[PDB]
Amino acid sequence: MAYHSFLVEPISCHAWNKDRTQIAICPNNHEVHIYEKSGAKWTKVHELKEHNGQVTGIDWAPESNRIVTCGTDRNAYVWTLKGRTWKPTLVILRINRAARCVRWAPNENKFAVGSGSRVISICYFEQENDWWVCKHIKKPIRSTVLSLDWHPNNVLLAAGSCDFKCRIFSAYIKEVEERPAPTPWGSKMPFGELMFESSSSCGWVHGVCFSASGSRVAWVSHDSTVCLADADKKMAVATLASETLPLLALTFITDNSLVAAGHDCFPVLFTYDAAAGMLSFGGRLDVPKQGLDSLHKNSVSQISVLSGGKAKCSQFCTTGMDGGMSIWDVKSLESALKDLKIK
Amino acid sequence: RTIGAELMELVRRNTGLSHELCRVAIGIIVGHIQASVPASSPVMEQVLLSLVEALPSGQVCHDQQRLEVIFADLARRKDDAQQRSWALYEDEGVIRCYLEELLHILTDADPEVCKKMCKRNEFESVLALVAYYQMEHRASLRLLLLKCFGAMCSLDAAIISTLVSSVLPVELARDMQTDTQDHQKLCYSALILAMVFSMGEAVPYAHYEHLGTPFAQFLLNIVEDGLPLDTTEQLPDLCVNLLLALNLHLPAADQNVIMAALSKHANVKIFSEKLLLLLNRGDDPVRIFKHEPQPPHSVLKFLQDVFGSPATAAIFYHTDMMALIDITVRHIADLSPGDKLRMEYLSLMHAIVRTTPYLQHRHRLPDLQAILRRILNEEETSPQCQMDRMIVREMCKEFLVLGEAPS
Amino acid sequence: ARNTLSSRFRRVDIDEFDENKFVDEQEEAAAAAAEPGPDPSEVDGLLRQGDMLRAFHAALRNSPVNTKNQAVKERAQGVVLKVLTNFKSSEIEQAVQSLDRNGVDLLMKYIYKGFEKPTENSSAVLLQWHEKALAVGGLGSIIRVLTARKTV
Amino acid sequence: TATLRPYLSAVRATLQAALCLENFSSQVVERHNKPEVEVRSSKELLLQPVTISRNEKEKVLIEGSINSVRVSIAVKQADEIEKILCHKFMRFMMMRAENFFILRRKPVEGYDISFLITNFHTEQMYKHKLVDFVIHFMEEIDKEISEMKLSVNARARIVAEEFLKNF
Repeated sequence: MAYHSFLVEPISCHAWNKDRTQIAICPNNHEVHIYEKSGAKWTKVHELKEHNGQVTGIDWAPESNRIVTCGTDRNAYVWTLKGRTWKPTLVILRINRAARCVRWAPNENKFAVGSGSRVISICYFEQENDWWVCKHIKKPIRSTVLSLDWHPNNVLLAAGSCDFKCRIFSAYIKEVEERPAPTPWGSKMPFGELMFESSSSCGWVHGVCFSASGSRVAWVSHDSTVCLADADKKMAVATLASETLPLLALTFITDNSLVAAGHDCFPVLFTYDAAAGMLSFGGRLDVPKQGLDSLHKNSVSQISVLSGGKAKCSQFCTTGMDGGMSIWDVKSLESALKDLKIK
Repeated sequence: RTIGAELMELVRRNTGLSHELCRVAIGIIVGHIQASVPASSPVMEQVLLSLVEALPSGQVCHDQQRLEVIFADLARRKDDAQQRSWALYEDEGVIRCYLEELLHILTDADPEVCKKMCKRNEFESVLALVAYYQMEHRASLRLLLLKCFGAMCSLDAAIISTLVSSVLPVELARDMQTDTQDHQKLCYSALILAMVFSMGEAVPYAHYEHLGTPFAQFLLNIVEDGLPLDTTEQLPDLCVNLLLALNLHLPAADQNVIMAALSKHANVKIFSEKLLLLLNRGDDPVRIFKHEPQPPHSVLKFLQDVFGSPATAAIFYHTDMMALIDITVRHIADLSPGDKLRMEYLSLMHAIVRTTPYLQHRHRLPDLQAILRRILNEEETSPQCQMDRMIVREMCKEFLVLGEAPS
Repeated sequence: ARNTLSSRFRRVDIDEFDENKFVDEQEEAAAAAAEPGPDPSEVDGLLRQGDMLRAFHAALRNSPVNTKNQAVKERAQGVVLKVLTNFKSSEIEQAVQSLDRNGVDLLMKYIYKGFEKPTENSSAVLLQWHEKALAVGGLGSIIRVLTARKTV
Repeated sequence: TATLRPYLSAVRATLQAALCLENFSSQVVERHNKPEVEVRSSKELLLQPVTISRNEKEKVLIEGSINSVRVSIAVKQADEIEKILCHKFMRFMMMRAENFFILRRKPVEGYDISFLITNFHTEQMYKHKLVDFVIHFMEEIDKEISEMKLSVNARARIVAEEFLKNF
């Protein structure tokens, strides 16, 4: 339940390293500022200055320690820490419009960028020229892509768009990985195959996260309708229409429960029961503070999992338009809310 | 056990701060040693609770001592018959010093101290100053007493009943008609008179020798024509707020002393212009103090009494009445059910139709007809909402054309 | 300064003849036959006897959202908007509380449509309806009016 | 002709519903960042219009979007002298639209004034205070006109006296 105001303006994106010792924010500008956690303080160590435009997505590969950025300048840059400074490495996205999201893969051999060019660019490395060349998946899509998340197989890909849908695609690159194992989503998973397309066509899909099992995917919309598709149950969708302002990002803390946050300026919880086949509102998480009554004084745009992974999370992070970054401790909320339960 | 009260007395003595800032200074200091030194937090929190949540036995406040010393000398200087009518010694510098000290105490100290020492022995100390004012002729001291009375009215409303029932409003109303040269004394006299009349309590009949109709004409001549010595032009907007306050306790507009002033005046235009700029906003300039029971709305009480007779209704020019109907109509609709004022604007509107030829020009009649049919068809059941509907029926019953459909 | 060459090529707009324009989807099954909507005789016969709360649900049960036709929508609006205007102001909370979630959202859609073209006293009622449906459904009810790609 | 408390209560709720905004780069031009409600090139990013109204004349129109809101307002004008004073007042409020950051230099057709609220105002300015300005506007505008109608009538008397007095 911390709150460190890095600045007064928004923070478009953020990413943590493996140790959770460093963080890479974008303070609403063309720069990436890397801050290090010195005791109970925050100190800036590096600043990445290559973009001709605003940044929208960052991801940090934990093992390779290679940061990847995407910005409105139709660019991406893969950064490697050589000595004391970060050096970029060029990317060839081949998009005529601006980028909106980026996520490293689990095995760190590729990443996927979602753009306003009505495409998704699956990027991989090419030592023949030091480039990162990209392949496209733009068969069904008809508008901008806002969020992405990778399946644990390092192949399958989910994508939330402004076409009111959350499609799922197969980002199989033959040159860098062998054919995958089957999944309850389907066996036929060549490059660029629409496995699952949602049915609802009302509201823009802001956030998408896969479950640790890989058999459940949820997506948030501007319609104040969280959703969740289960492949074990023949890709059936369970909605839970909310009675408040929309949400903008989610993540699986467990195989059953989720945590979402957005324009209501706080987190909440959502519980899933495959026996009944529905979602249920697990209540607001943060206690009403002793006008707004929370830590985030504006919206929240990105939620991330620091400790425990999506299998069972102990701490998650929120990053919002109020120039703030709030760390949460899951069990502390279990204790501070005896009514609260995390399934 | 008693620290938070024994510190405020120490701080007000050695600093001179007010009661409010005395509590702020301690809450800030304590609240900062608590945070910087967590080892002392248990002691500090007890200290803060003593503030949020009495004095030792024999210990008496400093401000309470001074008010025993000030009210006692000023009453001794009142009972000094020789020095008042047959002066020998100098007194202007001592009295000016005790009255300044008094004004800083009533203005800054704890009101419950300044309430009890003024309410003590059936207002013995207030009523003395009210006599010393009648006895004193020097304007350097009559002015400080007024600033002191204006601070005593803010404390309680029992003091207002004491002053208005006294001879104070008759001496001010007599000094203002006579001594028009002093501008400050004329502007404060008109403020205190609006303070004490603010609550609507009645007064002795003898007050109406100097607070009756000739006093209203004096105030209207100032509102209309102004004075030469009034350069800043505060006085018209004070002689308006005063007329609104005299008319609070006065019932039965036919028997009203003020309305006889209007009907006698040659032509009032500036007084009417100012009444509408107050009605457009619905602000009660007489209501300075937050004392219960809250009296009525001074403006609407006035205009309900203006239109209680046709002699006083013709003061409004044609262009102004149409602006009055546009406002009254706008408030009847914009106001919600259960409000107290909605029946006043309704009773005001009922008064306009009787005493004016509203049915010949019929300005905003369709917008009015649609609002009354709504108010009757409202299914609210509060007692107040039944009083509104009760008026509308009487209004439509008396004048049928206000019940017809808008066309 | 000024130019002295033909600058008429900058007037024609080529973006009109574009292939990347958005296309929203419609219900194919409804284009042939439209949903009949709340029949007037059903609701009206329930209004004659004064059974408002049941004529209420009869109007929200049927709703031609999937229909591409606008008249049946307009007829449907006039029916429900005729119903809401005849309610008793004390009975509205009794009726709104009966509805499930998905009826409160459809109600608030019809409410924000009644504000488009009001009669003499069509809007003082709908503002009372708006107060109750908001007390139940919250701001998320309104957001499903804004995000709704298919009008009532 | 309904009441003022619920009207502003409805408008205030719709505004909180429509000021759920975020930045959004364009998808028709290379790297533009426009308010989509004004340009209207991308139909998918345009929410529905919703209207509120006390009566036929007074009403509000909230045209929302993913990165913009447009709040057109119609004020009540009973007589001609009120149509004039409202028309001038908005002109003198639009002329200072660089200082009212949420303001349009012209109004939507059919309405007397129009606001425009982008995703950069909510990030910088307090979202809940911007709403309170729209609401404070809608309940004070009626008072600030009649205060001018009364000021015109007062002037017309002095201009008459200063002519007839000389006879």
